[PDB]
Amino acid sequence: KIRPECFELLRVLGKGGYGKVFQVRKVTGANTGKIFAMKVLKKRNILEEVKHPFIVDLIYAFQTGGKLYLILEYLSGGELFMQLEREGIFMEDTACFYLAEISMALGHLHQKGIIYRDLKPENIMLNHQGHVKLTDFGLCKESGTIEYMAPEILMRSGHNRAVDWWSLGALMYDMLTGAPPFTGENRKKTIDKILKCKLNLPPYLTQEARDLLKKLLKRNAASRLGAGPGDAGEVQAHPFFRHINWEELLARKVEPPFKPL
Ligand SMILES: [Cl-]
Ligand SMILES: [Cl-]
Ligand SMILES: [Cl-]
Ligand SMILES: [Cl-]
Ligand SMILES: [Cl-]
Ligand SMILES: [Cl-]
Repeated sequence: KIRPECFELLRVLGKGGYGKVFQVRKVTGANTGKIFAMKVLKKRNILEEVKHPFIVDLIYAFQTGGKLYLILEYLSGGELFMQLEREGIFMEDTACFYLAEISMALGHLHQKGIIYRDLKPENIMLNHQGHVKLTDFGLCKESGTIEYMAPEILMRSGHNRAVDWWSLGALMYDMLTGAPPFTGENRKKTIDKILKCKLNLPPYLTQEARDLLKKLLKRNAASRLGAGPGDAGEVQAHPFFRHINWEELLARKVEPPFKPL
């Protein structure tokens, strides 16, 4: 059997949304001495039904009143954000590799009916190898006559795949310029900027990067890249990604730009 007693807490990886995440060592079983991450709820199926190179594995799940425990694989690579702010801006190729891997993860989830919604650099994690792992699934949606119906209503706006694709653009923008596309003195001001969405592209970007951002970072979800029935396929086919060999990338046979230590 498996119980909270089975695990020893080395440290706290993060306080979360109504959830804490620990670094633990297994003190019991055949995997004793093995290192894991424990996520706890005060009061799952999603994670179990996905086994991807670019998505965090789930090893054990168990319930005790009033708490739910999730036992995930530990990622030494930690946040990609650390790498970001370490330098200031990723080179285009370095950005492309991370973005390419995320696209594959997003594509898988979408097939699985899952939308990330949030793609902050904080969200993205790396494994020992230094490859992308996508982690948090708490704030994640779970996807008569129409003539006078609003466009937004028709496309299930706000709760469709397109939202993720936007987030990817913002992430791409952040990686390339060191800053997010729309930023404000305050939240309300920042929100308004995002809504206005008058995109400004720095001169130093390549045609490929600029074109992709314009396509990803566009307010109308329907016209957004990856918005389509193709999904990640549309984005992957973009000239930005021309160099990537997807089979190789999927295999994690492509050397990561940064290998932790
Ligand atoms: Cl792995
Ligand atoms: Cl380069
Ligand atoms: Cl399936
Ligand atoms: Cl959809
Ligand atoms: Cl242009
Ligand atoms: Cl518009």
